[PDB]
Formats: sequence, C-alpha cells, structure tokens
Amino acid sequence: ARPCIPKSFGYSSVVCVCNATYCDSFDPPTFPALGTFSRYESTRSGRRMELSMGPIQANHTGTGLLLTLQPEQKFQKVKGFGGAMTDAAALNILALSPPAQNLLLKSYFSEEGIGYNIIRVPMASCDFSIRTYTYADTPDDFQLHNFSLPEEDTKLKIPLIHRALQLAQRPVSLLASPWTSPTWLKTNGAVNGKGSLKGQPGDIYHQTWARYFVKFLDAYAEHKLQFWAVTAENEPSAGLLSGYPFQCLGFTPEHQRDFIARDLGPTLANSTHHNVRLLMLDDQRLLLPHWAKVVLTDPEAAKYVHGIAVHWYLDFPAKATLGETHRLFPNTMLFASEACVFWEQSVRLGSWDRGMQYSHSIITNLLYHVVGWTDWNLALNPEGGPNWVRNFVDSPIIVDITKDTFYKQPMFYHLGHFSKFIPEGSQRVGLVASQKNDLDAVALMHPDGSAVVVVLNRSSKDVPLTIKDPAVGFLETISPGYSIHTYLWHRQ
Ligand SMILES: *[C@@H]1O[C@H](CO)[C@@H](O[C@@H]2O[C@H](CO)[C@@H](O)[C@H](O)[C@H]2NC(C)=O)[C@H](O)[C@H]1NC(C)=O
Ligand SMILES: *[C@@H]1O[C@H](CO[C@@H]2O[C@@H](C)[C@@H](O)[C@@H](O)[C@@H]2O)[C@@H](O)[C@H](O)[C@H]1NC(C)=O
Ligand SMILES: CC(C)CCCS(=O)(=O)C[C@H]1NC[C@@H](O)[C@H](O)[C@H]1O
Repeated sequence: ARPCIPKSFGYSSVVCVCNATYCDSFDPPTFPALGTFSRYESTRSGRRMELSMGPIQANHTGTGLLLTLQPEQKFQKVKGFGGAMTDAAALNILALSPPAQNLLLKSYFSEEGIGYNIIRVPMASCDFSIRTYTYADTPDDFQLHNFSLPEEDTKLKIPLIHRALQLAQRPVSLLASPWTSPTWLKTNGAVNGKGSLKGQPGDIYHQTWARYFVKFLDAYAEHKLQFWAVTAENEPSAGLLSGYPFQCLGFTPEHQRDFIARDLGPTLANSTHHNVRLLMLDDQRLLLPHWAKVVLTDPEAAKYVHGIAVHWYLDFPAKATLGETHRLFPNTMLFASEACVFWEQSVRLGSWDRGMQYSHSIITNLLYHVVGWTDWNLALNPEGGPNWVRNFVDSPIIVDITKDTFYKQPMFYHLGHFSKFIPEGSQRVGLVASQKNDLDAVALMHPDGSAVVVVLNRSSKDVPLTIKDPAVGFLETISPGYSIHTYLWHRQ
C-alpha cells in the first residue's frame, strides 16, 4: 500500500523512514493462479521487497544457470522467525508516540508487515537492560516467596507482547531464556563473572533454581501469556569465563546434563507447564557436537530435551557443527535462538552488508536442518543501546526518540524475505543447481503445497536465472548484483 521513504546515512544502502503517520507496508497477500509466480525484490540500490508477477512457461530457451525444484526430497519443518523483546527493545519502542509504536509493531508482526511469530523473552535482566535485577533478589528465599516481576515485565515487556499478539495473523510462540540466577544461589555471589550454581545437582540450590523457571511461567500465565519453550541457560559457557561482564550463569556440559536430569526436567514435568519445550545449549554452535553428546547420551536428561538452541556468533563451518549434530541426533531439532551484528561503528544505518549477513546465515542454517531463526534486540537506539555494560550492537529497527522516528535497516528486509513467506509448518525441499554459482538459494514448500524460493546474490554481477518446477514449468528471471529475491507460486 505504502512504499519505503529512503534516507542515506553514508553507508552502502538506505534505510526506510517511518514515524507516527507513515510507515511502509504490504497489502494483504493474494493467490495468483497456476502458471503465475510472485516475486519480491530488495536491492542495494533501494528496492524494498517490491512485488511483481510473471509467467511460469512450458519450456525454456537459454544458456544460463538453472535451479530445479525437487519436492520429493523433504527435510525439516519450520517453527518460525522473530526477535527478542529485551528491556532495551521495549524501552525504545515505548519511547515513541502510540501511533508510531503500532506502525513498528505492525512492521514486525502484522501481515501488513513481515509476519514474525517468535518472541524471545529474557528472564529478568541481561546486558540489554538499564539495571541489574532478578525476580528474587532478597536472599535466603529458597521457596521463592518474594518472587515478583518488576516494572520491566509488568509495564514494558508484557504489554508490548500483548499488542504484538493482537496484530499478528499467525500464532506467535514465546521463548524464554535466563541470563543469571539470584546471586545468593551462585558460587561467586555476583550477577556476572565466573560462577555456577552453588552445590551439586539435586540439592536445595538446584531445586530452588529449577522452580524459579516455574515461578516465571506462573507469573506470565497470570498475565495470560503462555510459552512455547524455554532454554536451560543463555550461553552457559559464558559463566565459565573469568571476569565475564554481562549477567551469566556457568554450566559445563556435564553440569547442564545433570541439572536437566535431576532438577529442571522433573520440576517442569511435575508442573502445570509440562507441555513447555526445553531447549539446550542456547550458545555458539562452536560447542557442537560435543555439547550434544554430553547431554543427549544420558536418557534421564535426553527424555526432557526437545531441541538444541544455537547462537550465530563464533561462526566465521556449519557441516561440522549443525550437520554432524543432526547426524548424531536426527530427532532433536536445531533452532537459531539469537543473532545480531570490530573496527566498525556499532550501528551502521543503511548497511546492505549486514543485511546480507542475516540472509546468508539464515540460508546456511536452513540448509543444515535448523527449524527456525531468532533475532536479538527488536529495536535499539542510534548508539546501539541502551546497554548497561557497553555491548552496543546493531538492530533491524533503530529508534530516534528525539524525532518520533524509527529506521528500518536492510537487516529488517533480509529477514522479512524469510519470515513473511515461510509460515510455521513449511518444509524445506530439494533445490538442485545445474552448475556452480555465486548464489545462495533455499527452497521450501508451504503447508498448503505452494512453493517458496529465496535467492540471494552476494556478488556484484547480474546472474540470469531459471527456476524449474517439474509440475508447473520454467520461471525466467534475473538475480541482480547485491539483491535478494523471494519467489512464490502455486503448484496446482
Ligand atoms: C512522517 O513521514 C512522512 C513521510 O515522509 C512525512 O510526510 C511527508 O512530508 C513532506 C513535508 O516535508 C511532504 O513533502 C511529503 O509529501 C510527505 N509524505 C507523504 C504525505 O507521504 C511527515 O512529514 C513525517 N512527519 C514529520 C513530523 O515530519
Ligand atoms: C520445448 O522445446 C523442445 C524442442 O523444440 C524443438 O527444438 C527447438 C530448437 C525449436 O526448433 C522448436 O521449434 C522445436 O520444436 C520441444 O520438443 C518440446 O516439446 C518443448 N516443450 C514443451 C513442454 O512444449
Ligand atoms: C562481550 C562478550 C564477551 C562478547 C562475546 C560473547 S556474545 O555471546 O557474542 C554477546 C552476544 N550474545 C549474548 C548477548 O547477551 C549479547 O548481547 C550479544 O552481543
């Protein structure tokens, strides 16, 4: 309905300006007939998911590269895509006028937007908060009688989660992850630094921490929010590093294996939230497949673990990490739970490179059995904050409080090229390249049988392209240099 208002900030591409009265949006999706495809195109030159249509032809005449859909070769099914509503994301969204807040929320979650369906909710504070806190800071409260949600949850996060669910056409899945426990349950008595849980799995300390998970789900159930899954600990390897700055909690793979078997697993099972999934690792895929062997070999731990959560930092091979983990444990899903972008500035408004970084990593993960991808902060300020430590990073939406204006980065549209067109339940199918190429392509099949194919060109040269669907025909197109396309078409 409304196109992108571009602004350049000196980098390789533009941002899309939005405010209280204007933001770019989509019309409700339509169903083009058989023999017709839909194409969404974003380019470094300024095009932003521009819709166009064309024919799927009976035969093909050309000398160029050919991609052939192979629908009979079926792989993993997709859980969904989204981001994390941290304290920082909530503070930056709510700093806008209410009309602008809704245009930001509609951008992510509405079908007028890119249709997110996963929100990662941190349990208490992390580095993207403006203060250290947990839900049970008063010490020696082992039954957790003084467990309570602060204003960060009751005033900021939960209301915004509600409004995002109202605007979403698709069911949204909430995913919780803890950063640190109460300090009186840790070895070093600090919110950060090198330290684990006091004692050994099964004692008063590990039991108290396991029910902290239940008391968290209780508090959100009271606010009428149910969770799809929780992770055992956000980056538990970080809590083993000497002098770690953010909130953390140390777990060796054997420690996480025992804490799941003796405490977290049974406690969540004996509770009203027994249907909530438990994901392990929630760390860099570097620690794979070793972390999967330690945990999933113990049947008393593996009986409770529904999947493995991966972070995308420390990636700069996938077949040795994601692929080998799948080969050893093919029935334990892999899920990208966090992602975000040394000499470079924290925020690079309009960076087309960081957009490509998102889409390429999404394509790689999809090609190696990952069932979903989650972004980090939903929104940040032009300095990459607020962050109480220092860790400023980038975000697909940057908020300018002083001008009631937020910018949609190229990262936003690169993820949207997946999140908007690959609904929960889609299955990845084969896509054969006729010859070596510079493109990254992934083919999936909607639950309704239709096809979806994302093609990203990280090279500077235009690549002529043909997509073959054996049931339909030949799709003639061109993938321009520095562009990403999403193709959709019905198969009958
Ligand atoms: C919010 O964004 C919209 C979109 O750019 C702004 O509306 C434009 O205003 C300029 C005036 O400087 C007109 O020339 C454009 O034609 C308008 N675009 C439209 C109507 O689509 C709006 O001004 C912005 N808000 C503020 C306070 O500046
Ligand atoms: C697509 O084309 C095939 C080859 O067509 C023949 O060769 C080309 C070079 C032209 O000379 C053309 O006039 C010839 O008929 C066809 O045999 C094939 O049937 C066509 N496929 C479909 C689905 O129509
Ligand atoms: C300062 C650290 C020593 C950098 C390395 C570890 S890290 O995991 O890459 C940080 C990322 N993941 C954890 C999030 O809380 C954090 O905000 C995000 O930037």
